Amino acid sequence: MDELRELLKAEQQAIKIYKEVLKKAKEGDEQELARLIQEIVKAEKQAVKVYKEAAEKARNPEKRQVIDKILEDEEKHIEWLKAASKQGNAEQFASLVQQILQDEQRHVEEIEKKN
Ligand SMILES: [Zn+2]
Ligand SMILES: [Zn+2]
Repeated sequence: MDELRELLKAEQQAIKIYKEVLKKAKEGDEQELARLIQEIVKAEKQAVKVYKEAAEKARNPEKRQVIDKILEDEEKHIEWLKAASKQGNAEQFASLVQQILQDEQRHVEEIEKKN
Protein backbone atom coordinates (compact mmCIF):
# COMPACT_ATOMS: atom_id res chain seq x y z
CA MET A 1 0.00 0.00 0.00
CA ASP A 2 2.67 2.60 1.09
CA GLU A 3 5.74 1.41 -0.96
CA LEU A 4 5.97 4.99 -2.41
CA ARG A 5 7.86 6.01 0.82
CA GLU A 6 10.79 3.72 -0.20
CA LEU A 7 10.42 4.55 -3.93
CA LEU A 8 11.01 8.23 -2.91
CA LYS A 9 14.42 7.12 -1.51
CA ALA A 10 15.12 5.22 -4.77
CA GLU A 11 14.42 8.35 -6.92
CA GLN A 12 16.60 10.57 -4.63
CA GLN A 13 19.39 7.92 -4.91
CA ALA A 14 18.97 7.76 -8.75
CA ILE A 15 19.46 11.57 -9.08
CA LYS A 16 22.62 11.38 -6.86
CA ILE A 17 24.31 8.71 -9.08
CA TYR A 18 23.31 10.42 -12.38
CA LYS A 19 24.96 13.63 -10.94
CA GLU A 20 28.29 11.71 -10.64
CA VAL A 21 28.06 9.93 -14.05
CA LEU A 22 27.43 13.33 -15.76
CA LYS A 23 30.82 14.63 -14.43
CA LYS A 24 32.56 11.41 -15.65
CA ALA A 25 30.87 11.66 -19.09
CA LYS A 26 32.18 15.29 -19.44
CA GLU A 27 35.65 14.28 -18.08
CA GLY A 28 35.78 11.53 -20.77
CA ASP A 29 37.02 9.08 -18.07
CA GLU A 30 35.68 6.06 -20.01
CA GLN A 31 37.70 3.62 -17.83
CA GLU A 32 35.47 4.65 -14.87
CA LEU A 33 32.34 4.48 -17.11
CA ALA A 34 33.20 0.82 -18.01
CA ARG A 35 32.63 0.00 -14.26
CA LEU A 36 29.98 2.67 -13.35
CA ILE A 37 27.25 2.78 -16.11
CA GLN A 38 26.23 -0.58 -14.52
CA GLU A 39 25.00 1.45 -11.47
CA ILE A 40 22.60 3.71 -13.48
CA VAL A 41 21.50 0.56 -15.40
CA LYS A 42 20.80 -0.95 -11.91
CA ALA A 43 18.85 2.23 -10.91
CA GLU A 44 16.41 1.62 -13.82
CA LYS A 45 16.54 -2.25 -13.46
CA GLN A 46 15.52 -1.98 -9.77
CA ALA A 47 12.77 0.55 -10.62
CA VAL A 48 11.01 -1.55 -13.35
CA LYS A 49 10.87 -4.51 -10.88
CA VAL A 50 9.90 -2.66 -7.65
CA TYR A 51 7.27 -0.36 -9.29
CA LYS A 52 5.62 -3.42 -11.00
CA GLU A 53 5.55 -5.29 -7.63
CA ALA A 54 4.26 -2.09 -5.89
CA ALA A 55 1.36 -1.95 -8.42
CA GLU A 56 0.39 -5.50 -7.24
CA LYS A 57 0.66 -4.30 -3.56
CA ALA A 58 -1.51 -1.22 -4.31
CA ARG A 59 -4.67 -0.78 -2.13
CA ASN A 60 -5.25 3.04 -2.17
CA PRO A 61 -6.05 5.11 -5.36
CA GLU A 62 -4.00 8.18 -4.23
CA LYS A 63 -0.87 6.13 -3.26
CA ARG A 64 -1.36 4.46 -6.73
CA GLN A 65 -1.80 7.82 -8.61
CA VAL A 66 1.78 7.85 -10.14
CA ILE A 67 3.18 4.22 -9.93
CA ASP A 68 2.27 3.34 -13.57
CA LYS A 69 3.19 6.88 -14.84
CA ILE A 70 6.76 6.76 -13.42
CA LEU A 71 7.10 3.05 -14.47
CA GLU A 72 6.24 4.08 -18.10
CA ASP A 73 9.36 6.35 -18.08
CA GLU A 74 11.62 3.67 -16.51
CA GLU A 75 10.50 1.12 -19.18
CA LYS A 76 11.70 3.72 -21.76
CA HIS A 77 14.95 4.59 -20.05
CA ILE A 78 16.16 0.92 -19.55
CA GLU A 79 16.04 0.55 -23.40
CA TRP A 80 17.72 3.95 -24.09
CA LEU A 81 20.74 2.81 -21.98
CA LYS A 82 21.06 -0.32 -24.25
CA ALA A 83 21.07 1.79 -27.45
CA ALA A 84 23.55 4.29 -25.91
CA SER A 85 25.83 1.30 -25.02
CA LYS A 86 25.72 -0.55 -28.42
CA GLN A 87 25.47 2.07 -31.23
CA GLY A 88 29.32 2.20 -31.13
CA ASN A 89 29.38 5.97 -30.44
CA ALA A 90 29.36 8.43 -27.49
CA GLU A 91 29.69 11.89 -29.21
CA GLN A 92 26.61 13.29 -27.36
CA PHE A 93 26.26 10.83 -24.39
CA ALA A 94 26.43 13.49 -21.60
CA SER A 95 23.33 15.20 -23.10
CA LEU A 96 21.31 11.93 -22.70
CA VAL A 97 22.74 11.37 -19.16
CA GLN A 98 21.43 14.86 -18.21
CA GLN A 99 18.10 14.25 -20.10
CA ILE A 100 17.46 11.18 -17.85
CA LEU A 101 18.77 13.02 -14.68
CA GLN A 102 16.19 15.80 -15.37
CA ASP A 103 13.42 13.12 -15.63
CA GLU A 104 14.32 11.53 -12.27
CA GLN A 105 14.23 15.17 -10.92
CA ARG A 106 10.44 15.14 -11.74
CA HIS A 107 9.77 11.61 -10.59
CA VAL A 108 11.09 12.57 -7.04
CA GLU A 109 8.25 15.18 -6.86
CA GLU A 110 5.49 12.95 -8.36
CA ILE A 111 6.29 10.00 -5.98
CA GLU A 112 6.16 12.45 -3.00
CA LYS A 113 2.72 13.96 -4.01
CA LYS A 114 0.57 11.43 -1.99
CA ASN A 115 3.20 10.20 0.59
ZN1 LIG B 1 14.65 6.35 -15.29
ZN1 LIG C 1 12.56 7.63 -11.87
